[PDB]
Amino acid sequence: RTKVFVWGLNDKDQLGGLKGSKIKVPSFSETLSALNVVQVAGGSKSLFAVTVEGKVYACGEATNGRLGLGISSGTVPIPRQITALSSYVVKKVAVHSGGRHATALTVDGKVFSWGEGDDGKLGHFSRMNCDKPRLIEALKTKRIRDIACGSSHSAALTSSGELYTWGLGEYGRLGHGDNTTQLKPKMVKVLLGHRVIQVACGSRDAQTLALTDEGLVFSWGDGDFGKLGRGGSEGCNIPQNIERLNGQGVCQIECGAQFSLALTKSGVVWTWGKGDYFRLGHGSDVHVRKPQVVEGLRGKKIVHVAVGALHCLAVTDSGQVYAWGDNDHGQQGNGTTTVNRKPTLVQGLEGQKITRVACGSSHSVAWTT
Amino acid sequence: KDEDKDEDE
Repeated sequence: RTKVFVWGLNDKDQLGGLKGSKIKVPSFSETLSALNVVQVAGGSKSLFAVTVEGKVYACGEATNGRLGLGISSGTVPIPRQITALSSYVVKKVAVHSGGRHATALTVDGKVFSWGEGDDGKLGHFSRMNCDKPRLIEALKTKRIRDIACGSSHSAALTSSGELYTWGLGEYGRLGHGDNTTQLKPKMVKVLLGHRVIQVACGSRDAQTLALTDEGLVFSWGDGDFGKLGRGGSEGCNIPQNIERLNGQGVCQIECGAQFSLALTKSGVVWTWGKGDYFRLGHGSDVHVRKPQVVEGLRGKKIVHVAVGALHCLAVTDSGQVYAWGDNDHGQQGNGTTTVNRKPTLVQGLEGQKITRVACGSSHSVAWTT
Repeated sequence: KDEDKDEDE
């Protein structure tokens, strides 16, 4: 039994069967709690859930086929199972908080893609849309360990440590030393010799983060608002080390909308990037062009984080959920629509020992195990 | 204004 809670925007029923359009307090999803989930993932007005059995369920807005259910217009108000993947045990589903395509990774290392195919982000040597998933053929001989998706590009890394990127090339988000759109997954040659263990991808004029088993954080791509973390605002298409995070023992990285977040093994959260609408959690909406510790969580051991477009959610070791950022749609979960300029404790989840959070564009998930 | 911001119906 894994209790699941949802809140935020619900205009396209992306919360999965709740009434109203601004769910401003976390709310028990009867539909998702029943699925017994191991992961939830939030895309643009979309929700995805991976069950313990390996099944994938989606719901929300169906435009651009972003849900993989074979339709590509309308809304799916109750979570429905992605039938194309029933023969495969899905480990993880990757989707950006403002994304219109996703990928799903199976336990046997296979990778599928579906949704908006623009800029070749699906990986199929083409810019076709896929209304249902489709096996990324160019990765078949590679045991894939993790996957990530921005809004215009996608990544995947292998168990041997090599990182692949594909998709929109512009502003160097792929990391290949030019700005050429890649329609196939291509190896980031610069990061060879490092064992890459995570990767995160941004939306719009996108950044990309990478993490090696030595705790080294690489960033590249577009650099507006200093989301590359190395000051100023100059992009680049070659991975560069974010020197500040070195030795800090960073273990999770994520990319919201024009900002970057890292969490350390010691429970510290670092954010930087675009400041507007308090998405960084520093009490002010200025841009932060070199990674800063979120002071509002000093001494609270954050064990999990999730970023949406304009909000973040952090989980303490003791099952508490903090939030910060924008609240036009209740996604802060403080019962109002008032912005959370600093990390604020989330209402109505007392006694629920939350272990994982996930976010979408304007929606939030907390769940247990 | 801010393009990365969702809207309601």
